Amino acid sequence: SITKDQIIEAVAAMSVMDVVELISAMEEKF
Amino acid sequence: AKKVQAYVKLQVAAGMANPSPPVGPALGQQGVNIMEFCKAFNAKTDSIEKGLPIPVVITVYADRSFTFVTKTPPAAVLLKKAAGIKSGSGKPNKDKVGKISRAQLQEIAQTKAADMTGADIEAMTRSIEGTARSMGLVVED
Amino acid sequence: MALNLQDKQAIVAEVSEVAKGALSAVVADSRGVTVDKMTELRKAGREAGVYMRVVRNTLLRRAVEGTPFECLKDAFVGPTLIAYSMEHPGAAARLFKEFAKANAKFEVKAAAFEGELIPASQIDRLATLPTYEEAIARLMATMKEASA
Repeated sequence: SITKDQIIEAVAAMSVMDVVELISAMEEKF
Repeated sequence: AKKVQAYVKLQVAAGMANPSPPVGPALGQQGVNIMEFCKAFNAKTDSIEKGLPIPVVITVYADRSFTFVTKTPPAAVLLKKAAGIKSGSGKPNKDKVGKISRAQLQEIAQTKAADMTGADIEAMTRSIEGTARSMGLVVED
Repeated sequence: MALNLQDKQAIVAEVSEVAKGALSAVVADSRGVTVDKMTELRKAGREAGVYMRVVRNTLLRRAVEGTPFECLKDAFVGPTLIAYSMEHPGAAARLFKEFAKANAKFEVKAAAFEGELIPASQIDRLATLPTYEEAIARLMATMKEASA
């Protein structure tokens, strides 16, 4: 996909957003 | 330190580590070296301050030499040069004689942050209450 | 000791930690010194302060009286001497880690760490933990994926 369109948001975001999110990025791939 | 072995604390002095009538010999004579507390102590003395009360522990087995540790000052004593009167009564404590500084007791206690159990630094204060109601000297809170 | 009016508080308090908690560990303190507690309270200290406990209670009759609530995986821990540890905030964290590292400094047994509850199961030291915030291990997974 568009890499810059996924860096501008992928350096600036919230907290508990991530806390219920990256216990699972590990799942689709790895 | 996960194993104690030998410790005697008899509050020394900074400006010159070389006593004789108070401590002197009796601070080092059972595998301890009188020559090295003026080579080593004063190496940890001048970074801070000099003259006033210093309890202390050393690392002497029967291994000739050693390495010196530091400590902390007495807490009811920070109510002498850190309060007012230097005794504690005068009228035996059948009379409630002393007198306090409420402002102090926290930051003057806080100076002893490295040797107390209270998580809450406010708790570390509540200890100093009794430590400073040691006579029945009321604090003008 | 105290009557019931007090055996009830040690419950209603201790079980609302389970009902409102995070992780659970294990440990048997046969020889539990006090330099022991001193330390682990600074650890609770780092691990907030007083967010943590360990209230020795392994009277099945107590910290199981908090189990047929949640964590009925502990009808089996509660026998013999035990030192129950609950987490409120914090990652499902490091709590785990130093208990093994502590007791592996002699610091008495660890019940072989009979283990506990996050899942609903048993033993095995994991640092699958406080990497937590190692979402950076998914930040480096960005540029390195984009480049390489």
